Amino acid sequence: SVPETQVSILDNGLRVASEQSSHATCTVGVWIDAGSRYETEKNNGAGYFLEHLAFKGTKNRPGNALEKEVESIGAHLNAYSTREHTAYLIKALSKDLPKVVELLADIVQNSSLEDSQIEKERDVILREMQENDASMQNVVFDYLHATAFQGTPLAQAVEGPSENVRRLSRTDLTDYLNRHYKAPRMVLAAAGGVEHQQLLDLAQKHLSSVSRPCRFTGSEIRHRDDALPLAHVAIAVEGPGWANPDNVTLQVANAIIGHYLCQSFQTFNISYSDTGLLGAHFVCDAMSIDDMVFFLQGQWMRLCTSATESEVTRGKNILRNALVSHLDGTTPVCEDIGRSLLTYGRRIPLAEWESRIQEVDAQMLRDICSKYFYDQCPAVAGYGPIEQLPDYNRIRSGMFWLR
Amino acid sequence: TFLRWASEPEHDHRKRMGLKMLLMMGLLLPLTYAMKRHKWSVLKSRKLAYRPPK
Repeated sequence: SVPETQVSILDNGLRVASEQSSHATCTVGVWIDAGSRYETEKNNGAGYFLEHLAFKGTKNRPGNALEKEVESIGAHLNAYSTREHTAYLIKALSKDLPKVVELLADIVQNSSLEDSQIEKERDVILREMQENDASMQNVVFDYLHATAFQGTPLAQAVEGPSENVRRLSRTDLTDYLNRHYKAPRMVLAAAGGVEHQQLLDLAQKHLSSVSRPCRFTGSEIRHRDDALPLAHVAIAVEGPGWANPDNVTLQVANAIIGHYLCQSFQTFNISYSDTGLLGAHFVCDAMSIDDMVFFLQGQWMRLCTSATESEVTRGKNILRNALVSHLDGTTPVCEDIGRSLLTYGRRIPLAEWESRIQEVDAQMLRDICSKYFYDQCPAVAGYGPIEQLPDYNRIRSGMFWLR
Repeated sequence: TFLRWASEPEHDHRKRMGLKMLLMMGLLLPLTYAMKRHKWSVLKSRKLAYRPPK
């Protein structure tokens, strides 16, 4: 009896979905199908820099008076950008539902990009990037994306290269804004104490104006810097995509893999439009580097060859307990709702997820794992003291067993 | 010819072994070279770049 997420797309193309909950606090967001994948290397940081500029004032609400409004009701304002999606979300009370929607309308259209601000946000972005290098796992995952999707718009980062950041102007931004902010590529998602008819009327009142070959590459990239205390290594293979159901099975396998040797093991299934990265990013000391790998590759081949029913049942329980991702909290659900409408075109209910989980057994798990892991060329990204990290022949030979 | 045969009764048999050896080496040398160049292509394409943090 999962609460349905009623959806009401506009003629402009603005899908308006919402799910009501007891919480008297509601989270409302706008999702846009626009990321670094839609950028063409001349505007590689346009989405990030617009995400910085989007809260610095609009035409109707000039400057900090705008954020004074979102202080006045005590609401929280957040935004994020990925390689495929951009989100602007507000967590507020239920009774403040209209003005929040109106605020979101300004943020998506009628936004004002001040030239003064552009220089200030350039120094912010430039500096952050100049210090972003500090976060290793971000460096390793960016390296993995670059070496796995070389020559494609999926290699380039969300932030872009410092070059573009410095070389960006209002008009360029205006373009990205006027090009990738179309109404049919937009979802107004609401979760929590909201009524769907009131939210649909508010979307009709404001926001009714919005205008109406991906390739994986196996490659060894190695950023060696021996002064760092720890090494971060990510190994991935090509993922299926958003719409392919065996993702669910792969999620179970990821669960079964879990994390057993050197510290900081983990597993990811990053999905983009009919592509993705499925793999693991461990981080460790000089010696463990290899074994962990060796360790890690063995587990993958075990999931390709010797999966039993007990670990499959454990992975199914871990995945179901992971449906808590949906939970009931306004934010997470809203977020989930946001993607559902952008990626699948519909909100998949938790009962359908439970059905797709319970149809997974050990035989189809090792079949799908052999389809996606066995004898595949991986993408490897290492950063730190990575001399004992094995080169591409040893990893590629560890991607299969002679028995 | 006879004395020659005497001094090497296996002259004929050998030359047959040598013909089979030439055919087998003509089959096997480019294939082993191709396997070596597969397993050495990885490095032979490796591109190094120096990026001092500067």
